[PDB]
Amino acid sequence: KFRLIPYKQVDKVSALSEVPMGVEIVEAPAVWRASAKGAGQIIGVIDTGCQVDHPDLAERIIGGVNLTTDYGGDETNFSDNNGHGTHVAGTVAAAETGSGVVGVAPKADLFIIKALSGDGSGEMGWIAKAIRYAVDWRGPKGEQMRIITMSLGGPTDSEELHDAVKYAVSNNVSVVCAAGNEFAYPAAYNEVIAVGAVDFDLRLEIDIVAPGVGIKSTYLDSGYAELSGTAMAAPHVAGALALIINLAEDAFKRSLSETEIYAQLVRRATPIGFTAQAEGNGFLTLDLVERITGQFTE
Amino acid sequence: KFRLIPYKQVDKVSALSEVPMGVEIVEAPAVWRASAKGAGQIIGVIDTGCQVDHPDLAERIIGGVNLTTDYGGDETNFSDNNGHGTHVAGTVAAAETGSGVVGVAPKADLFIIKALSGDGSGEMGWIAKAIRYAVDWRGPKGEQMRIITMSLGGPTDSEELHDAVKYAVSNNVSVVCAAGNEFAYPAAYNEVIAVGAVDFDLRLSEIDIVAPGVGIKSTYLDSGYAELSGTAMAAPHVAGALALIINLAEDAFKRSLSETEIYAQLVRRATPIGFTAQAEGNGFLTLDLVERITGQFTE
Ligand code: NA
Repeated sequence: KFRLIPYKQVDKVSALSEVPMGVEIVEAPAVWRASAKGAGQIIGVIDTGCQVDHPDLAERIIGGVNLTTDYGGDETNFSDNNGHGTHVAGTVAAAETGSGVVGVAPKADLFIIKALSGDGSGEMGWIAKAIRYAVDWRGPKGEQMRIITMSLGGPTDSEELHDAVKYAVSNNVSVVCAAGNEFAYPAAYNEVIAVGAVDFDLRLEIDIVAPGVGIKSTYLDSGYAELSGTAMAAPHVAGALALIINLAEDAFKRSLSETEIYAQLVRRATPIGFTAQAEGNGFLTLDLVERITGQFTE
Repeated sequence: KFRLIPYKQVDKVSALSEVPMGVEIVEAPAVWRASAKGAGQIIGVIDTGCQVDHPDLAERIIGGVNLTTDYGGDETNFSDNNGHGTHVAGTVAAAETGSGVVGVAPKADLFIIKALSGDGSGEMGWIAKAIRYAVDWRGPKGEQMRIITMSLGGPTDSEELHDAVKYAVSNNVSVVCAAGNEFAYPAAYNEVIAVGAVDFDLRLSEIDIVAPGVGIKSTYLDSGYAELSGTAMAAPHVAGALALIINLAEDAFKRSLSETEIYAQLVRRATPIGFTAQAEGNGFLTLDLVERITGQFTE
């Protein structure tokens, strides 16, 4: 079956007051004015649920679903039973309460999808439904999700998963996945944005790399944990794309295809100097575009 | 009709011997080693023909087709009765013969598609076919085009032409296209790569990228050269660059790359100049930008 990619649980803390370095190393501040801290965008978080009422999240969350047999499965109850969904949702979109933590898109909303049970597992139908479900949800304003993220890997290349992948990518949904540690799909899907990881010193088939070592975020019981692993990189990109859609679309005065946004993600990627099989397009440096604008060698 | 995006003739010559500033201002040569100068990539030129026996091009051409009524039309006579097509061919892949002129990818091969007549006009039909021929054409060794370049337009939104554009892209073929100076289609199709123009001063006079379009010299009728200015002269620099991009990037990635990822591989080698997103899309083609940004983190 399909699982949560494995990771070290470096620390559980009760109360933090910082911008997790992951966030600011990727240069999310620099770009928050232009992207409205991501306001307007809805990241669909496909994981283990969430602490709906967690103090950093609750106001960034607009609904969700539960495709897992857990608790019921009562469709209307996706409140986390693991702490991943939480940690992840927090990296993508923790708000500026003047407290705790704040993620890459402290303004993008979240739609919580729980296709993963408390042990971490999921059946593949649950995850293919997770993605399809991402695509089709429209809120009260008919508002829509354009970004989807998972930190899961399956060995079983099924058609059904792929039909959904292409279905999501076919309608302007960016689908973001952490690149496995066996743990291959959906990440080995060429249409998916596959994220691998580096630490803060920028040491380590993928598209980009983002931070994954010693990253703090939300955890269960209004808690906080610090996680090291390959699954922690992806959520930084999901967040990032939220700020990329706002800032791109504003610039081109026009809506953009996800192929055009994939473009836009990868140009906010600086290479580190490992070859491209090792680092894809590079490290996510959000502000790259401004730094290089006026620049030519004579 | 669909037609050549109008443009200026400046000079005709018989003798030139230079690397055109377009070629190196775009930084082809600084990425030739890594790219093998496009070796093994084929660009299909959908235009007015080409002069297959031209000294700078002969060795770059592999085949072509004529889908026009000119010359019979004997499908096997994709020669050029305008001059524009020979010019385009030139900027894409003119060869290094140590004289005359040299293109952006001097080791890419060129498959020539006449879909335009002497006066630069062709029929809405001829281009939709041109695009499917370029997609479906395989070689003696089953080799193919990953690149299509046209620098024509037409006022009509037909599903036939939009289907062909869709068909290329979904089969990993990059549609490169001069955007407009009435000439709205293909360039206005979201899935195409629209190329505006800037001059050598990186000035200008719905786009993805921009390249040089002012006073660009290239091959031209009768084994000669000519200097042309206009939006349509930008495009071939992009078409020839993607040859180099596919090569270097697939080789640094160790993996085949789809057109989508090839498109991104192109945008990320565009330097904004300071103009608006609408005036310059992602910016001017600077092929070497990645190596230049490679180590560069802030603090
Ligand atoms: Na907060």
